[PDB]
Amino acid sequence: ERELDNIPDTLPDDERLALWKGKLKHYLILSSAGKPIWSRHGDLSLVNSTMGVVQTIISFYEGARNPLLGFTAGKVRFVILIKGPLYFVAISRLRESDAQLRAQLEALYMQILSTLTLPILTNIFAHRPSTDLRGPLQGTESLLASLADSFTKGS
Amino acid sequence: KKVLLKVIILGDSGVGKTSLMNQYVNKKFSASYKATIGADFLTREVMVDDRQVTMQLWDTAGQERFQSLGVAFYRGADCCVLVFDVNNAKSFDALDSWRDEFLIQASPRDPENFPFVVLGIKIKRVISTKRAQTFCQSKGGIPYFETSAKAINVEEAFQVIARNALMQ
Amino acid sequence: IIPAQLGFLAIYNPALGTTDETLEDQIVYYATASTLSPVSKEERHERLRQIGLAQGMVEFAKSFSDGEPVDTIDTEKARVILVEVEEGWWILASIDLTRLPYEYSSREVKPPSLLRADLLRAYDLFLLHHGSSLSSLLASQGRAQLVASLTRFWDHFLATWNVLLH
Repeated sequence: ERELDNIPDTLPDDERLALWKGKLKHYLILSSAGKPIWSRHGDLSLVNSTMGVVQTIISFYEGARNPLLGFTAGKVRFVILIKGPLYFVAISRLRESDAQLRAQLEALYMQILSTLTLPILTNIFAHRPSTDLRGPLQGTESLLASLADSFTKGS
Repeated sequence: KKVLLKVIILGDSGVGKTSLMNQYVNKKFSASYKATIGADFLTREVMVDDRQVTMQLWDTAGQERFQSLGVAFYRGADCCVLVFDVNNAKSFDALDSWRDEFLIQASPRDPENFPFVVLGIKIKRVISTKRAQTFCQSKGGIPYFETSAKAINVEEAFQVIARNALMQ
Repeated sequence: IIPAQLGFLAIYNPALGTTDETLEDQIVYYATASTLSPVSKEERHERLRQIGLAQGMVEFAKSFSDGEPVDTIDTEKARVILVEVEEGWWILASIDLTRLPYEYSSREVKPPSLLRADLLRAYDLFLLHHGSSLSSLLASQGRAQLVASLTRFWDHFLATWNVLLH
C-alpha cells in the first residue's frame, strides 16, 4: 500500500501491476537487449514487458542517431541514462528536476560499477598478468590529478 | 536466480501470431504495441525440469516499416520461433527470409546451434506436413510443431526451445 | 552554425485508421523542413514511424500518469512537442536544435510550454476562419477538402513560425 512497501507476491497479478504502476518513483535498469537487470519495485515476471517497451522506445531514437534524454506526461517525468549496454530509466511523480534524476541514475550506475568491475578486472589479469592499463587510462590523468589536489588542499 | 530467456516470435503479418499467443501467454502482463512501435511484449512462466523459467516474448509486427529496427528487436535473443499458416503458402515461403534476416540482424553467438522452432497454424491446407519438415530438416533439424488457436502443441514447442537455450 | 528550425510537424487522428492497411489515413497533414519551400516509400515509412512512436509513448506513459498523455520529449538533437488540440486530434512537432561545430543547443529555442501555446493559437486561428472543430469539419466538408484546407493554412503558418526566442 505505502510507497516503500514491497509488492506482495501472493496478491493477484492485476493488483500487483496496479500497485506497481501507482508507485511515485521507479528505478529501472535494463540491458541494451531489453533484459531486466534491476527494478526498485516488482519482480521479474511483472516488469519484463515494461522493459521491452522501454528498450524499444529508446531504440527508435538510437536508430535515428538522436538519443532520447527524457519526456514528460502530466505530473510524471521520465529520465533516460545510457551507459554502453546498460539503460537506466527513472520515472518520478515527485517534483524532481531532470538534473536530479540524471544524477540519481549516475549514482546507481556507480554502485553497479563497483560490484561488476573488480571481478572482471581480476579475471582479465588472471589470463593476462602483464596487462598495462596506462593505455586505456590515458586522458583520465588530468582528472586524477585534480581529485588528488582536492585532498591535498584539505590537509 | 530465476532464468530469463528472450524469445523472438517471427512470421508474416496476418498468420495468426497474436491470437495464438493469447491462449498461451499471461494476458495480465501483456503490452500491445504492434501497430505503434512494432511488437507486442508478452511473458509466460515455463517449467524446464525442476527449474522455473520466465520468458520475455517479443511478438514482432512483421510490417515493412520496422525492418531497420530488427537489430534492436532481436539484440540479445536467446531463441527464435518461426510461425506460418498452413493455408497461406506465402507465409511458408517467407520462413526462409525471416530466418536469414534474423541471423543477419541478431548476429547471435553460435549461429549454427541457435535454438529455433517452427510452428504451423491450423484452422484443406496448402502446405503438407512433410514439406514443412523437409525445410526444418534442411535448416539443421528445427523442431516442428502444428497447433490451432482454439493451445495444443504451443506449450510443448516452448518447453523444447527453452530446453535447447539452456544447453548453450 | 545552423540555427534551430522546425524539423517536422504532423496532424493525426488515430481513429481515422484502425487497421494496418489504413494507418496512413491517421495523418491529415505532414510537413518537413524540406517540404516547406511525391512521397517515397521510405518517407511514408518514416512518417508512420514518427507518428506510431508518439502514440506508443502516449500509451506507455498513460500507465504511470493517471491517463495523461506525453506532452514534451527531450532528445539530443530535437525538442519535441505533442498536443491534443481536441478530443482525438493530435499535433506532433519536432524542432531541430541549433547546430554549432556538431554540438546541439536549446538556449535560443522557445520553452516547450511556449511552443505548445503557439500551436494551440494557430489551431484556434484555423478554426476561427473555417468551422467549429476538426471533427465537425471532417463531417461537413469531407476528408479531401479538410486536408486541402489544413495544407493551405499550416504551410503558410509553418513558413513564418519562429521557434527561437528572438
